[PDB]
Amino acid sequence: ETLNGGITDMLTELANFEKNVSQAIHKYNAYRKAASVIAKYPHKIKSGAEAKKLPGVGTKIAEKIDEFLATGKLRKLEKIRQDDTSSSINFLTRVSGIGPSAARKFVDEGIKTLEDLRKNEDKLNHHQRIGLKYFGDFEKRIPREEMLQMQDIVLNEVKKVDSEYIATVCGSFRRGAESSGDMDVLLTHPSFTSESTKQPKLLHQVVEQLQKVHFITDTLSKGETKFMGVCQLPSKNDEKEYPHRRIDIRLIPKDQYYCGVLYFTGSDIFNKNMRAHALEKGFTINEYTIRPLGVTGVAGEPLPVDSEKDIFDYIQWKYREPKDRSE
DNA sequence: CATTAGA
DNA sequence: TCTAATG
Ligand SMILES: [Mn+2]
Ligand SMILES: [Mn+2]
Ligand SMILES: [Mn+2]
Repeated sequence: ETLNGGITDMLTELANFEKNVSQAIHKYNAYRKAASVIAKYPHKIKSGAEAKKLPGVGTKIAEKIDEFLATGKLRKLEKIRQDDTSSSINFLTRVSGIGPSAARKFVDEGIKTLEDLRKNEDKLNHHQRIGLKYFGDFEKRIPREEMLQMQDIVLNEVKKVDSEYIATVCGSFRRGAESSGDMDVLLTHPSFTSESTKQPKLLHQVVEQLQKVHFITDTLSKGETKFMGVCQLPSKNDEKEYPHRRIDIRLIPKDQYYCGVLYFTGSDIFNKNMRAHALEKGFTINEYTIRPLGVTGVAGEPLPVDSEKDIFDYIQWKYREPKDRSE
């Protein structure tokens, strides 16, 4: 957690690189497992040799560990850090729509900057086009303050369209968080579950609602169960307009809500931990359900859920307010 | 890890 | 169809 830090972070740097600037899936995969095992080890690594005893720790990485140990640095690391092309990739990459693939492609084409990308909006797609447009705003955080204002409106039309809806704005938001990166709306309806072969309109209806009113401003992607977009709070009585916000609404079979809800609400750790427990408690949890375990090794059969409580009751735990679902 | 775009 | 990008 800190005793083996530099080595971990170094490695991950090492790793993230092969994956992005290079196509080295494996090497990359390599650095990762190592970066992982080394992280687990209870002692201070004092030499490669030492590291080397480890699983996945080869001659290659160990060599790397020595240099870092020995001198507060690494050239390869230093060289990349400098590498304009490489740099370039990391950059283009913050463009929502922009992935390593495009990144490289763009690069090779000579498009290395924000401006470049502008100059050739043509060479970009709608997603990337939007991304382009709201680069600054997509990079900006979202004050809960807004989170509150946003939530409000959303719940408002949701309700207006059909009173039978159920929306929950999950994530860190839901978790108390002073700020968030985007808004996650979980969505369901009685008239939609496991078997009840859709009602795409279920989704449809709302986005359309949201739009009609000006909450939704763009479409990143709209599918029959997952919309992905951009929003903004009505820029008040002037002098102060609002930054463009990434928003995501999703349809869910009323029969799987709370799990999903539980789930997306995190924290990643909370979940893992709760989930770990459900194992002892003779259960199974995952993003959609909760199944009782059968000694044969495994088992099925989806226990009925109506609330975040059921799942809790199930595994006989303490109801954790989302506030304190931190871990 | 599943959904969406796109080509 | 596959391939990429988000989450
Ligand atoms: Mn070994
Ligand atoms: Mn990106
Ligand atoms: Mn998200």
